[PDB]
Amino acid sequence: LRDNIQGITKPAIRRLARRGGVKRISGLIYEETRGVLKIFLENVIRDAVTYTEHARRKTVTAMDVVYALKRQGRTLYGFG
Amino acid sequence: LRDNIQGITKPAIRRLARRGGVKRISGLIYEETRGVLKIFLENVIRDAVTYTEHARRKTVTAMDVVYALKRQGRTLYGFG
Amino acid sequence: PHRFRPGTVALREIRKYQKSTELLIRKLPFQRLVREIAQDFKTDLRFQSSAVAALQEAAEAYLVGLFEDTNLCAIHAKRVTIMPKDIQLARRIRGE
Amino acid sequence: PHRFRPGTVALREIRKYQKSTELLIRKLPFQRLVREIAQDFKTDLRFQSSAVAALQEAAEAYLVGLFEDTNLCAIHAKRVTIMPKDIQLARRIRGE
Amino acid sequence: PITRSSRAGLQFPVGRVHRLLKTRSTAHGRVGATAAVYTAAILEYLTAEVLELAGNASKDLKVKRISPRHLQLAIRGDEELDTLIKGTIAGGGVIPHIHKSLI
Amino acid sequence: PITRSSRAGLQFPVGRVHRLLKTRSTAHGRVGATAAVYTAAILEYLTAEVLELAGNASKDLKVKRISPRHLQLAIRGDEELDTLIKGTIAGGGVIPHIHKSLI
Amino acid sequence: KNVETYKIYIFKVLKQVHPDIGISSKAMGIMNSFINDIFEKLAQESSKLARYNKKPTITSREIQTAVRLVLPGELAKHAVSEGTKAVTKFTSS
Amino acid sequence: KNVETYKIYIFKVLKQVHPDIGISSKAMGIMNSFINDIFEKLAQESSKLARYNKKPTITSREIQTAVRLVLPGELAKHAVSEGTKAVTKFTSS
DNA sequence: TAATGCTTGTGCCTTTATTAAAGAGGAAAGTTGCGGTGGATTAAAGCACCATCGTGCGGAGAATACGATAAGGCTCTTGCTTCATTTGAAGTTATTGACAGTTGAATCGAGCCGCTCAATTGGTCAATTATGGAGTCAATAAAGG
DNA sequence: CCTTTATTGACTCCATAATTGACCAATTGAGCGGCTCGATTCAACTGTCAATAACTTCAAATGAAGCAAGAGCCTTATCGTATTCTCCGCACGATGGTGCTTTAATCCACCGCAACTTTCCTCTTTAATAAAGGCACAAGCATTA
Repeated sequence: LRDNIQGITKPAIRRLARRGGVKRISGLIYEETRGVLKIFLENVIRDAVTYTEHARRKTVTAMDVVYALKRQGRTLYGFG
Repeated sequence: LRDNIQGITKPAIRRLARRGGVKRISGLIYEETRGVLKIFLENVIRDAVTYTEHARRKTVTAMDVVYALKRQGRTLYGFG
Repeated sequence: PHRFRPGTVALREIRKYQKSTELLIRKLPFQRLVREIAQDFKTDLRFQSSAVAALQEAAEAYLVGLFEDTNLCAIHAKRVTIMPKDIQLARRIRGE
Repeated sequence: PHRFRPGTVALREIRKYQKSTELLIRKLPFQRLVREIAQDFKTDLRFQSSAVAALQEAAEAYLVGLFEDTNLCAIHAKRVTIMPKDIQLARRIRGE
Repeated sequence: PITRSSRAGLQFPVGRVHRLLKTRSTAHGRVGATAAVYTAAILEYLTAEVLELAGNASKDLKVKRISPRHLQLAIRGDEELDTLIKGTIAGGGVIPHIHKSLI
Repeated sequence: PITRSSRAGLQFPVGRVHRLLKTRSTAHGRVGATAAVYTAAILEYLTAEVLELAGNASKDLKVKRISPRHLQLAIRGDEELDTLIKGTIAGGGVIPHIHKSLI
Repeated sequence: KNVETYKIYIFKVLKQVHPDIGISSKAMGIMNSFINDIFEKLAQESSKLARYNKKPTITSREIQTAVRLVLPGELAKHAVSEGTKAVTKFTSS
Repeated sequence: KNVETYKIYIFKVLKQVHPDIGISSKAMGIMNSFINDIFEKLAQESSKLARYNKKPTITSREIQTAVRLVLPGELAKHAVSEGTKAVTKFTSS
């Protein structure tokens, strides 16, 4: 798979900023947000895949994601 | 004891800011820094005194301070 | 015809999206991006639906918090427009 | 006589105090402040000397880091003077 | 056979909490019954606090059920609970707040 | 009597690390010898990395002893070690850095 | 296999506090996760306290100290009061 | 009583790396504290991994996973390589 | 003020989907009894912690002259918002096929536990070497010209 | 560019204190044996994940017009800075008094283990009611006048 980071469309980033209270948005903010989201997903997915590989599995479960989020101080409630 | 927060003199705060790379310092920065330091010391000392009271002691040891700092994500090296 | 002055519709969406709890990013593009990122760590990986849902919830929560901090930084600089420098400052102070 | 332009001596102390490793706050006033703060939690508390030394080291490290973040915030607002609003912004982004 | 929860006047299970504490002890650790009673008491107290705030939030919205939105509102509306519960609530959203300078 | 550290080709004590891991185990946990060997290996590797960087920093300053200042310089000069070691070093100071706009 | 949770006890507490207000399944799961997190934090703090003082037994004193360390301010005070009351009632019965 | 530390082994490692460079007492104490912190982190991660997978025994696989989770990037890669080499040498003896 | 488009709050029927209520049975908590470890108690020594005294000098407090930084205002121009049109791809539904997760049994590899030996590690002592202090010189930068 | 002056690195020598090397004990790691248990392997099978196809219609892409927000610049005034003088209290050295911390021995008290019972909690099933949808309505707001 390639260039899937562009699937996070500009309207989606605008909606996320609107939920965050942002009134005006610059043009480069979309690319900056895509890069930041890519970094965050890289970290979380790396930890989740490590957890999955330890369990000798090929399928990433919600438990692995929850543990990966908890490791980085980003605890999530609503998935176990 | 009273007015002991004033013992953190303006030259000391200026030296701390100089070590932090600050070139120009406002006049209210000293009072703001005294308040922030008082809050930080309140938190750390509260945790340290809790640790000391658990050990049924009257003297606060360096171990209690180290554990209190570690609890708040402020780990200190050089005291055990 | 009829036009709203700039900043009014934006305030309307600020009010609308803060009241809601829905997900803002489309599910399929986010799933494809997650699979693309994960294929770098291990080939032939499979994902539970709940795993991708949790990833999306966490990612959007993180992005909303980062945008709140970015708006704080932008207001600090006497501006209403958020800029990449604001995001960089917010992430630097956060320790990222 | 001879006068240095403002900002020169300040830069000299920035260079001097960054190279050193000594403590910047006087020991006795800090000890008195620590005892005064601790007396609010437990009456008749005694302090081991190493405990006060560790408290001073941690407090000065925290203050130096906070001043670095404050300087970042001040530079963001196109200023060289740090202000209480900069400290407040830095502490808000840090989550304090 | 009277349960320990009823003996302690609690709704949370003292026996299950004791078993969990025993399985979570390290290197031949021992757990007293009073420790389990204490743990159950704080767990039930925190549950009661969060549920009371969430129920008040639900009543303010004229609904008869608690949802993640109500939990988010209750937790972010209380300073102590906001400090204690730093985790993300799925489907909770954010508290409606717009800065003065943007209006 | 051959030591396990010599068998594993290590300088850190494999037996002491195994004993510490056993005392840190929870609820009838078990620790293998290979686990202790692995732990000792990573501890020795991290020690070697930090000490090599600190020795290079000391040599750059034309001194023959490692001080907390040299440890601070070595740790903050390496991205991986800076990420790993977030603790405060007493007597370490700060890395000399002045922003461009303040000059 | 059976997965043990706190849903029944959360429901009892809710019926004590709000008799006419129900709870959704997602909210109940979130509450269960929150209680699990709090219990994990208390257990970790109690184990650390036991290790520091070389005391292998975890008692109500360790739990009280862990509550004071973990819970903030007035919340910690009220939690300690509730725990003390519960322990006194348990011992007197 | 005797307080056990890592000073002897840190000194051996220093002599292997820098034969002519010494270390101060403060720096040695800081290094010992850093080693203790790393060991505590690895032990905590290994215990969490053992609890998650319901496997009571902690083996080299748990330590490898904990190293991958805790140590960052190339540092984790080199640490894993060193640990695997040490385990292979130990088993071959 | 004021009309007027306009978006959002608000009321009513659907229905549906999401929660409340019950049954078996199995999993686990309570009970009783006992052994043995651990926590509370008490006494003693030592050291460390606090309070006192003298002093004396380096750092802090305060005032002065002032320069340069921050804030305010004005302009302009360009970058971002809002609206309208087309489209193309996400969402829904129905289907399927196989991969992989999970559970259950045997069993063999391996870690715990006891006890003894002895070799490594830790505390203490004498010193020698690297580090800092003090002082003068030279190289560097800064400020007015 | 220059010259004069304040600052700091460097060079030297000497004090010194801080690390290094040696010696006794004590402590715990290794060795060897026995035993139980848990991690690995195999396999069945079912849960669900990925891939497919068709339809739809809603949100995304793009462009046009235009407005207002950000950046640059100029001014000013006030407020932090550098310097000098006085003083004051921190730091160092010496001392003593005691309290409180740590250790050791004793003892009792309470918690883990084991087996049995009984009863409470947890999937599965069925009904029910609260809320999101859909549709229409009212009104506070924004916009130009």
